[PDB]
Amino acid sequence: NATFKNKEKPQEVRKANIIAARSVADAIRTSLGPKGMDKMIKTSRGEIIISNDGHTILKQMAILHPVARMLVEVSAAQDSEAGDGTTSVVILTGALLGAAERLLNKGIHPTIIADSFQSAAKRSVDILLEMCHKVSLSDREQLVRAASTSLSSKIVSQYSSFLAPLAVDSVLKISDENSKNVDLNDIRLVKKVGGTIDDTEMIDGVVLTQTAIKSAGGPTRKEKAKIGLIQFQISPPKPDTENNIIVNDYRQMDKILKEERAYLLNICKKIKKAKCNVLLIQKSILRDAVNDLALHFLSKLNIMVVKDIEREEIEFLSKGLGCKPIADIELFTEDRLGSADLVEEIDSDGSKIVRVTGIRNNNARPTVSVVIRGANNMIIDETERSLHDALCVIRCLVKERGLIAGGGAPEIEISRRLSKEARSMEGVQAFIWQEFASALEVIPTTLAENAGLNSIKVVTELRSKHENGELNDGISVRRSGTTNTYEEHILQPVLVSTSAITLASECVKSILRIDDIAFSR
Amino acid sequence: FNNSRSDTLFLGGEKISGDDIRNQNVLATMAVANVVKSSLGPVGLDKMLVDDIGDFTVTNDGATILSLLDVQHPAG
Amino acid sequence: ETRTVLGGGCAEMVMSKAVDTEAQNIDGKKSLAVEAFARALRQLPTILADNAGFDSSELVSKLRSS
Amino acid sequence: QIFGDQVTEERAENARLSAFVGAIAVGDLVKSTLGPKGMDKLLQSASSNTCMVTNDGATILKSIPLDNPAAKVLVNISKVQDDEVGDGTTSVTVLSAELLREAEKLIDQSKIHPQTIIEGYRLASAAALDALTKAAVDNSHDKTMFREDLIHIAKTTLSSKILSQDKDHFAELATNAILRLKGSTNLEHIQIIKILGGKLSDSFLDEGFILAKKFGNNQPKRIENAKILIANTTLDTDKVKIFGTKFKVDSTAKLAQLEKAEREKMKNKIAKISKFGINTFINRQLIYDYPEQLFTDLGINSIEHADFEGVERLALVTGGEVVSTFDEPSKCKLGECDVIEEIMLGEQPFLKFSGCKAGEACTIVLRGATDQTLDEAERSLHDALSVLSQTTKETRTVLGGGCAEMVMSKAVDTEAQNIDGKKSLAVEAFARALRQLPTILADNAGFDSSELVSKLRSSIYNGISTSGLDLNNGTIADMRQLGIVESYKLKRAVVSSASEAAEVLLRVDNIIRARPR
Repeated sequence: NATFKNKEKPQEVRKANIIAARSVADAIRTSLGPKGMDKMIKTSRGEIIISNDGHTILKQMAILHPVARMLVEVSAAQDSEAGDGTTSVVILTGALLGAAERLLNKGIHPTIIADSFQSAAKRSVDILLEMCHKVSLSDREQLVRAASTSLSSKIVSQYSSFLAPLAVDSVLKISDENSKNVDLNDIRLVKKVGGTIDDTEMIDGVVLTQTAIKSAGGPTRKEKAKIGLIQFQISPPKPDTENNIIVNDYRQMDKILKEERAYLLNICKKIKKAKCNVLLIQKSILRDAVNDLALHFLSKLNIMVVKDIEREEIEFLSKGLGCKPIADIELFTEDRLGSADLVEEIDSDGSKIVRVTGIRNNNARPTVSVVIRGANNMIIDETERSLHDALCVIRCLVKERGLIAGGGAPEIEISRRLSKEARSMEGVQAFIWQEFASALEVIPTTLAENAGLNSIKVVTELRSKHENGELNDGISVRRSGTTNTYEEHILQPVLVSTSAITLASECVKSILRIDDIAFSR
Repeated sequence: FNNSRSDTLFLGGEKISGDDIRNQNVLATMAVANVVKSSLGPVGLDKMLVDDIGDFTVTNDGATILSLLDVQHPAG
Repeated sequence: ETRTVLGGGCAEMVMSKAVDTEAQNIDGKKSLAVEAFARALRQLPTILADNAGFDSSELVSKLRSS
Repeated sequence: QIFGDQVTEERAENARLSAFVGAIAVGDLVKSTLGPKGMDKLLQSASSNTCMVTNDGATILKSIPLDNPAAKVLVNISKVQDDEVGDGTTSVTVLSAELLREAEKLIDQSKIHPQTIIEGYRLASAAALDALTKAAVDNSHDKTMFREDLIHIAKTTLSSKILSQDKDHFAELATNAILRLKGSTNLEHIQIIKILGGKLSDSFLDEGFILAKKFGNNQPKRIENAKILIANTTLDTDKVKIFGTKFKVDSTAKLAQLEKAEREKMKNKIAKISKFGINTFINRQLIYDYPEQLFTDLGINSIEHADFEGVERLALVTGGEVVSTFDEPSKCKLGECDVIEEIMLGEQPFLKFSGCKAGEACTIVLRGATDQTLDEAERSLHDALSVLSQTTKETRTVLGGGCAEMVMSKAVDTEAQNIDGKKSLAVEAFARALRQLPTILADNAGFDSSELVSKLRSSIYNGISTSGLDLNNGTIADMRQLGIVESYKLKRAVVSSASEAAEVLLRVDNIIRARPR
């Protein structure tokens, strides 16, 4: 018969890209699971880094092949949406790339392969959603239990009892129950050296990262105070031409002080006219936030000053306080000021943190500013990472309610159901669905290999047990074998698995669509 | 001896994994152990360490030997 | 505007048929070039089918015959 | 390592590349020699003391050694042209090379097995041969002179044979048996009846078809308006081999009953015949009394022991067919015969068939004294008929100068439209291969091949055109007016041989390396 000539040879480039991507996927595969092998990479600066994080490993590998870099984007998307499983998505991408290579060896056009993989991924997502265990955000106890389960895998173990409710409350403050998509970036985590893990605060308002006026006369706190964001500095004018202060006798100090005080007094009067009692000034590398004379005059005005505030902190304050930044004193008005019940500095050794409470701003977002404390850098880093992971898990639950037992059980169940269903398919679709189902078994195989268990035995036992169960039977590290992972408290949000499958399918489609590369110089 | 020109996995540098890297790490640790074994026990024998300038020191202190022992390997 | 032609290679095949008809009522030297132009026009649906991942030759031959 | 002795199978890619390209390259050895204006080729020996220059394609092919096995196969297949015609080997080789090149181009465009290409080439060759037959002309005018020549040839051939008893009578019989056929002169169209009880000079001529071994036990001796269908069924002596079979019976009576039931099971097939509108039935094997009665109840005549040669000849004269099963009613091809008579010649039964549909056959009745005389007479008649058949093969000519070839190419192109898309490409490739011949002829003549080929194609396509290539003036002229014609037999043989050669190599996947000699 007669078919397409296929004069060109895009297959060479496609296969080279697939080989590179599969090599990267195989390199990242061995890190899956709690017992994943550690990877050591020497950076271009000579630093030696050992970590089991897929995203960090990919970043440090410095991938050069343009197609292989797609795995970095896949991991970034997984972190943004799921927050975990960067190794799982890479492993799935590698398995699907191998299946695509096998299909190509059978003479199937790349477009057919991509379309069939997209359809199979959609079917797998639907199947997994149908079998999920329903959850409800209104159950605070359930969210606390989920957060504790997620935190149990971190360094912090006994303080999870306090970390879990903190995360649950922080996520609920912005997600309510039917908010659908919720951005977890609205929760700000601040680390400070000192104290212990239990010394954490949620603060429904916003928390600053700097101390209050340390000089004499500083209020250090104010009740019924309006808060504004300042990007300029309270300093005397500095003409672009030559200018400086020269003093040869103390008699000139009177004139210099009078001039500087007059200018700073004009600035402070403009500030006061707006009735602003808390000055949040953005950090600058050119000049100090407020001059000493200006600080004294503000103290006479009972105006609290907080300086050295980072740009990110200013943006978070604007999002949470509902106020707007002031480019210059000329634009300083009252309409751009907040109103907090009490802004004060917590005078304690090692924290000295200023916090804002009682914003009572309807136009402002319900932001959360969590305070993280710890005697050592390791304590604060681990606490922040565990809290971030818990917040991400709860956010994933909010976006798509449901929990799926881990250990590869959902992958095996999806593979079995897809294998059963493909018998009704016809043409290349049936073969591609069968290949997709076979590739889906990569995750449990990798988990078994990393756990030191016999892959064949583990997969056979899982399939045999799935004759009665659907998702509760999976690989458990604690039992070192196939057991009821649901009873073992090993569950992940449905969103994580669905996003992993979708990202793997999209990455496979993108890779298969590449047929040539050219330089643009 | 060493793996190179893999023609695949185009990264910023070379990659060694599996039995090869495991054996390399084990051999490096064994070399360190062979260097430091002679100092074990009060009846053991000392060793001489030479810097890159031309000076040297003799001591039987295991901690000092390990601190001054230059091992160019992550296992070291 | 608002003027269109049948898609899916139908316009290309109609143009190819017209060119082939022209190729008959012309001398050989220009007839060969006319046939070449018709082939070039027919190549477009072949590439379209190729990009769609189907049997390009079968579809092109069937469309031309129809 | 496989095989040995420098004879090993080559890689599939390289094997196919050799099979096609090397075979095509054989044409290049003789392509320049095509036509009367072909070029000369120099063949140099190792010693250089026996080098010679020749323009004969056969000599070039047979003298130049061919190391590639594909070239050997192509030359061996094309050798049939020398025995069949003895000329035109260059044309056969060129056409085969062009067909192979077109098939290679198609494969490069499909990368699929050439079985579909083989089928398309078969269809295109059949269409081209039909067109060539339609375009042929007859130069057998004055058929009376041809008849006289046939009589003289028959008399010459009958000398020194047993038929010399009546030389004129047997010459007339032989001449008539060829002339009155008005078609194929093969011996299958001529039947010989060998009976005793007379002299060879008493031989009678019967234009009808006569068979022996009359049929039927209760069947009528005359059949009119017969609808004839032939089948191969075992209606007599069912269960031929039963020795050693264990029968769960109490006596032979139950075994006989089982055999009777098995015979009755054929009643369904017997009845299915009546649904075709058939009133005459012919069976290769004998028919038992029970099936005969079943046919009688249906009003169908039962003819027995038709064997194979009898079946073939009866179907050919009546235009029928032979089948083994009746899958569906009303789906079959039926022959016709106006009258069938039961006759006995020489105390031997015979069946006479008259009024056969478009029947083209003759029968000669021989009355001999012994077996030797009848056998010698039959052999002499066969030899005389074979010699006389030469007149029906000559005088058949087609327009030369590529006119017939261009008409065949146009017919193939027409066939390329009334066919599935997966074979239109193959049909067009065959048409291009056919068209390649006039291009090479023009090139060898030193003229602009493209212009002449395009003009000839346009002229032939534009209706009743008899124009062709003028290799003397380098233009297009009317072949019929100039009297430029070429033998129909030569063109038909060349095209058939080229098609067969292309088919032989197309079906080959891999070729084993030839052993150097």
